[PDB]
Amino acid sequence: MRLPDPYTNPEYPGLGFESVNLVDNDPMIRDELPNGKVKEVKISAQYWGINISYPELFPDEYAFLDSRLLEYKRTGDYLDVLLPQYEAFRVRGDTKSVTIPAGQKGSQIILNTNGTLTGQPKAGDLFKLSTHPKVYKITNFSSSGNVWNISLYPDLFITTTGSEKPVFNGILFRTKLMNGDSFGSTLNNNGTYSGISLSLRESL
Amino acid sequence: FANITNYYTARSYADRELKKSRYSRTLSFSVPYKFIGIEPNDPIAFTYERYGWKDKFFLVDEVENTRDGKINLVLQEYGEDVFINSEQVDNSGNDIPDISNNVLPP
Repeated sequence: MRLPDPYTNPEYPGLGFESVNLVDNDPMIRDELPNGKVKEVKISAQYWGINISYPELFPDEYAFLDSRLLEYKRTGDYLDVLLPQYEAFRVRGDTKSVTIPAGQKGSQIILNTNGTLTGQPKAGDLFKLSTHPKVYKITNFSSSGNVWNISLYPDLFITTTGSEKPVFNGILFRTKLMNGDSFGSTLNNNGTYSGISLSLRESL
Repeated sequence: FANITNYYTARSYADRELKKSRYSRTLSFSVPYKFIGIEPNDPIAFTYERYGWKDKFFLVDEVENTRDGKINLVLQEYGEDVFINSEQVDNSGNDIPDISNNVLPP
């Protein structure tokens, strides 16, 4: 399920994201030895945290947004969040004729584009596999012919089976709405709803 | 001693315990994930320059392993003299058989 944004629903301009906050949550156990050497240990997973802020909402905008959020809380679905700043179209073509060799469980994807894709991905972009909902950021990219060497920040959450297909454009965050236990919005005497905030967390 | 019946072995063990009682001083500290494999009763040489310690002999007494790669240790001070055996004498002539509990013949 997609969170309402002024792409799908421009008739409600108040539903735009006044300010997004992409939080990097990678819990680690960091210990500082007296000999000046700082040591880290990583066990848990990394999850992208998204915080959405909203302006004053008119009754119709709030009605639409609240209906969507209640539909989410009813069906227990997953809110999809689209960040416009990450929607630069660089890689274009078909992602079905590209092959990813299997057995890749590290933090690096080696894929043979088979000359079917034009353009090259840029570092810091958003990358995602077609069979897993986790979202990756490209930290480095080296192309030697048709084989690409894409480096990802989160260690690969799945081991490639050879059937996965890279996804570069149209990437959505399969988030789950936090702070929904006590979710409310105050209605002022002037008819507009205020104090609406969405603390979302990537529940892959 | 319950399980010891040899007089000289029991005397040696008592001497060892008496020597070992003179080293009553314990030390506790934590080490990183490296040094993994420490177990109780292992020889460790401690060296803390602030004290007058340079390769001081210790034996592991308590070891605790955590899942976040930290090992808590408690060392027990020992000495070299604990394991050398002092000379003893023979008690061979001081045996007392129980020749009682029976009627002596005429």
